[PDB]
Amino acid sequence: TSILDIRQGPKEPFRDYVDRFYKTLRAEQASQEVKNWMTETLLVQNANPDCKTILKALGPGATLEEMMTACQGVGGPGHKARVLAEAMSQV
Amino acid sequence: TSILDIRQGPKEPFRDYVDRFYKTLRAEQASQEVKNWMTETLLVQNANPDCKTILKALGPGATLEEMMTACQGVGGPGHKARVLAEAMSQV
Amino acid sequence: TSILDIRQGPKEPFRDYVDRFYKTLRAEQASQEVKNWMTETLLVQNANPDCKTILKALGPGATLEEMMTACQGVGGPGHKARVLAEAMSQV
Amino acid sequence: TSILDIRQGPKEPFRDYVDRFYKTLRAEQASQEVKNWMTETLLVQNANPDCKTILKALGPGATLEEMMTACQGVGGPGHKARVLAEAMSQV
Amino acid sequence: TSILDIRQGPKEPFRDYVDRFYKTLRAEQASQEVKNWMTETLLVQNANPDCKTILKALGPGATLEEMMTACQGVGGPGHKARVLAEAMSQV
Amino acid sequence: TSILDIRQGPKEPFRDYVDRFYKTLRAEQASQEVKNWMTETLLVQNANPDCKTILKALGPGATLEEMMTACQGVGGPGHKARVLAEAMSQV
Repeated sequence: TSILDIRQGPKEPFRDYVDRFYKTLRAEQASQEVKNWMTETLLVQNANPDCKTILKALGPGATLEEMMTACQGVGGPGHKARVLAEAMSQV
Repeated sequence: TSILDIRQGPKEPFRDYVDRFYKTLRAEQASQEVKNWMTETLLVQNANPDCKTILKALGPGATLEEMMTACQGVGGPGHKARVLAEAMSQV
Repeated sequence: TSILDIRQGPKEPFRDYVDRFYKTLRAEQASQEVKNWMTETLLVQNANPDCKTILKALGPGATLEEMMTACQGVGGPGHKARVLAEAMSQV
Repeated sequence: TSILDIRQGPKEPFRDYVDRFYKTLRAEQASQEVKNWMTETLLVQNANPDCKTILKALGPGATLEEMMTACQGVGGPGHKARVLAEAMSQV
Repeated sequence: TSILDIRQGPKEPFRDYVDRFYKTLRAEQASQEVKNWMTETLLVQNANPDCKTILKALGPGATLEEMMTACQGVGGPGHKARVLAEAMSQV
Repeated sequence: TSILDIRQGPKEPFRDYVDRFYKTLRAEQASQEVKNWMTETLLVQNANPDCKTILKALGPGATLEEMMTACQGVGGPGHKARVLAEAMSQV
């Protein structure tokens, strides 16, 4: 197992994904600074398209609390509904 | 494990979430008053968007019975349907 | 575990819910009469919105056979479809 | 466990349900003739609304092969789609 | 257990179904030729309506590779979508 | 078990499929060059229709990172929505 191989599943909730990411990051043999930079880069890069969209909408400077609270809607009825309606409107 | 990390999954039923929340709260090392305040704040803050919407509509002064009885519709056929129709109407 | 904490899940089939309800009710320390009254009140009170709608439509005087046979449609394709269409008609 | 309590789940496939029905029926203490009559009556009576609709369309005189082969469409994409479209047409 | 009772589930993927079919066929006491004929007849006869539709569209002379590669779309988003749209067009 | 029998499930995420593909590929008795060629041909050939569509759109010269990052949208709300809308537009 490597930190680079941690990718969020398409139907995986964000909290689970970040949990696996941090579990694995606590194991990789690397300096703390490298672990922080890893956090900032990988954590956002390896999310699925929906969560990556929301986080891209948040911009920079957001904490984990803000991100996770922003993403726990994905897959919920309201999210699926809004996304579907927006998709039908686009096409 | 910490009480602050208990967040309701997007597809998780409310009863399960409150079950984990109270199971964990009985373990966190803190005074009884701090545990009650934790209940009031976290329990509502850490729910997913749908349940948070319904509970915000209930307002304050509601008991666990009133909240849970208010939220067990989420994910049910009627709930998903109503949410979908309202979403199509919005866009 | 207490009989008052037995609540039907949003996606839980009715037969399962009544199975848990009676399994738990056979354990609660209470007189037989109190257990019957418990049955009549809780069993209907703690169901989810869809089943509560159907049972409310049945009215009083219905047996468990009539109720369960009335509710095993919930979640089935026909049920979800009919409910969805009615929801679209409402909005 | 009793044969009268075997009911098909709303999302349960037919083959599984008949499997439970025959497994439990093989245990009930009763004469063989009573077990056959049980088969004919309960097996059709305790199915969910969709399968009961299809089997009601088949009528009497059908064997298990004809029924099961008639019902394995339930829940499949084609079934859910057709049912949904017919429901939209009704309303 | 008998080869005649192997039926594809409504939501079962084709690869799994053929896996059970061949696993069981390796157990049934019968000559190799009878097992081949069993393959040709049962394997296609006992599939669910969607897979039976696609395979019927393929016609005869197709190998297992062609069939399985033809059916792995069933249940996928694209399949369910196409089937749903065709269903709405039909009604 | 043989590498030729590794096929992506209809609802299986791509990362899982490639994980099984490489897990099995590390076991098949063959020279390394044959294993690379196996990778290039089978890995893309045995995917389901959606992933095969996206990867076919990518063309040649793409690495595993580009493919996997391209496919983790499959099954996500946005993907299913876009596919559904495009399907309704086609018909």
